[PDB]
Amino acid sequence: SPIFGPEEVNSVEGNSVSITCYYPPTSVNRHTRKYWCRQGARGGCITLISSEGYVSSKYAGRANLTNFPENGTFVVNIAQLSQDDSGRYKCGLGINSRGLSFDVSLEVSQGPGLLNDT
Amino acid sequence: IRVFAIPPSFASIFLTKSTKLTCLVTDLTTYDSVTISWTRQNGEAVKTHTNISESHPNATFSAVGEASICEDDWNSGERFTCTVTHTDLPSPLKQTISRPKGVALHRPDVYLLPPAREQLNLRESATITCLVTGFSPADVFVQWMQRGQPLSPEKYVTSAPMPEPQAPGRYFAHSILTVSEEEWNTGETYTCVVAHEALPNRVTERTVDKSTGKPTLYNVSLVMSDT
Amino acid sequence: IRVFAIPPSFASIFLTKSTKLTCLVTDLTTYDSVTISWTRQNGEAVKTHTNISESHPNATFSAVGEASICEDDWNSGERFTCTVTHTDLPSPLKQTISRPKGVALHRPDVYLLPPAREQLNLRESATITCLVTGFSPADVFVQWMQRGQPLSPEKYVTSAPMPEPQAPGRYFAHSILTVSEEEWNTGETYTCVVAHEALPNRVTERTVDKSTGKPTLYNVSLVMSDT
Amino acid sequence: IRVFAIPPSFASIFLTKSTKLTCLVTDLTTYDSVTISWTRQNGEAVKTHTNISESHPNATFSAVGEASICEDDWNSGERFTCTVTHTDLPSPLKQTISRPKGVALHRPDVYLLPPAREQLNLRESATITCLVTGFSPADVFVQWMQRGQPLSPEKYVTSAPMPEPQAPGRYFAHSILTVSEEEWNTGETYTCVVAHEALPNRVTERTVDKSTGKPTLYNVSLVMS
Repeated sequence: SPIFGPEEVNSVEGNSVSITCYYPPTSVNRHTRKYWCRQGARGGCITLISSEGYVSSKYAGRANLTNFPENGTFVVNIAQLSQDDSGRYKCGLGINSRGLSFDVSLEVSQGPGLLNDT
Repeated sequence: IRVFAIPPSFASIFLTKSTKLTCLVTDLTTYDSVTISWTRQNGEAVKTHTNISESHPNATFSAVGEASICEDDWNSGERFTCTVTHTDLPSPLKQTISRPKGVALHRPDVYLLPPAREQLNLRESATITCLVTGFSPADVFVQWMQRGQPLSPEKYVTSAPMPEPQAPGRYFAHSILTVSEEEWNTGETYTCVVAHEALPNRVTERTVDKSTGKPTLYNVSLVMSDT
Repeated sequence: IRVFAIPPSFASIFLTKSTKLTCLVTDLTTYDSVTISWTRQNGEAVKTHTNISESHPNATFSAVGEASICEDDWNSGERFTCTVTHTDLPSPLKQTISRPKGVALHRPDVYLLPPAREQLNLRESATITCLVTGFSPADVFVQWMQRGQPLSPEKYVTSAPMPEPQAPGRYFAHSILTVSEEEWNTGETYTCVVAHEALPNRVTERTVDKSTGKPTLYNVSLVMSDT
Repeated sequence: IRVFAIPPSFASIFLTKSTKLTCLVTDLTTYDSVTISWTRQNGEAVKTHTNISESHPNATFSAVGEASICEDDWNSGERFTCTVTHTDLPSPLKQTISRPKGVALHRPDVYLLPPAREQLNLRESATITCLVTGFSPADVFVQWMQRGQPLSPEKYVTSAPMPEPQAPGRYFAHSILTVSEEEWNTGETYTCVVAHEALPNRVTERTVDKSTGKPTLYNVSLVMS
């Protein structure tokens, strides 16, 4: 509940994206884990990038995560999106099992066009 | 004639605030009139060095070069030079050491694995693996502690840093301890401590006994009164 | 003018099955008139060793000749020598090499340890530690196997043998496999193979999965009341 | 006067590491001045045999050539010949042996099955089956090692490779072991080692224990008022 971020963010494939999530500027939240996880119909966040350094094997080079304790913020940058990335996600801190977190939705769509007449 | 330049650990500093820096030469020839001089990067020499080594029993002859500096100086990161001037090769060899710059700070994540039940069936000895992980820069220090009495290091052995396969920068290390199973069967928890310069108060630690580590048995007996 | 002959090792020979012996030189010049001759005890044939070294950036020369042979014979104890005939010196230069019988033997016993609950708590990446123990001689080897096909030696890291403190120079070592817990939550038995000459079949495995430290029984006692 | 030659069998070479093939000449009459040798693809000189058995019960003559080799030589796809120049045979009998190269490469998948309770109800002796299957060529060699010590072949039995019924040409095999219950509930690691040429390390093994299962169980006690 004390975490705050954007509800839904849309972009199309090949582009970059940058997401910001907020936490109260206390001591621990300036000095503890931040994460970006992805859930599904299987019961559990699978961690994709962490503030401690670990990046998921499927996200190497794709994305990273940075924390600005002075802004009371941490930022998530994703590039090279695809349609396989659209789903439900969560920003959050501390142990993934609890919910000191915030839920994010993500929808990726292909870059349309191909019509020189429009 | 081989020289080890020995920079003090961050741990040695922080537990002494006494940043002695030394350089040892190993298996040279102990003549007398062995001379080594500590100088800064400027060439200017520094305080002297006393209590210097003597001839070893097994011809692996040695000479300790003691020195001192101000801690901020090492934090400033300028090259330090002890140079060997002995008649064996009166050519002055150059031992230049510094502090790297640009290393970020990262914390140890000390887990502590308990001995495998299999080893408990060879029925004599038990082993516990204090672990540190994902930390920068190098040179963590660790020791083991139990029942409020320290454990003289000949019980435990520790690794040194070496990079993670996955983390581009973060090193890790180990420690191993061997104890009679009955001693671990006695209960008799154990605490491994780590000191490292990305840790808030510089020192964290964890513990384990028979009950904490991988118990087959969960015995909660919780009472909830006056709903 | 110093020449070394490289001895095959259980790590090497097991990685090749094809024990091969070669030779290296220090401080020689890089021309023809190179006589690489591998010898039996009394000096039988050398194989057609090809792919020799090239001129070294300091113009030293090292002449290399490999002789892939049968395997038991080196174990059988046949002294082998490396004789050379260079332009810089005419005098023959021969380097004896053989299997060094002597020091006694001690089997290992690999204990595999499953990742700490804490680490799985972070559910970040699971590290499994394979901990070889108290064996002799050195030159252990390990590689990680699951579903029968192996994993790249980059996915894990073992420092070479350390002496053991408590026992005399019986050694130990350890490698750590680190994996996505998001996979170690799935099964994937992930066994760790060990090679050591003292081993009655030369090769042992143990393994573990999640269901290896799982507690057997809960013992809940809920006494909800309003008294 | 009949020439046989037993090729070095992978099971035998494993227990020995001393690869050995022997040419047995059967129903030869008991002459002497008999020249029996072992030769490589170039007829190269071997070391001789030793310890001929006594003359046959049917009063015939058994010629056996025991030669020790390097293991690669037989697996290097290189033929061997054992020659006999008997009295009755005016010529040397050079017969060529070659490993059946071209056979498929199928490693086993050992599933060491644990013993159910029914037998662990007369409290007499557990029975452990080291099922092996899904593999070819034949000559898998299986034996049980205990906590660092071998088990001599009394304690266990195994079948011979029986081809799989429904799966195409291949093989399986059985093996069995017996131990009393107060062992299989006492410790008793009980690993079962499989030696077969298609394993990466050429040797795998598995083990089980009294507690190789027996999943999570609850003593939930729920007193309320």
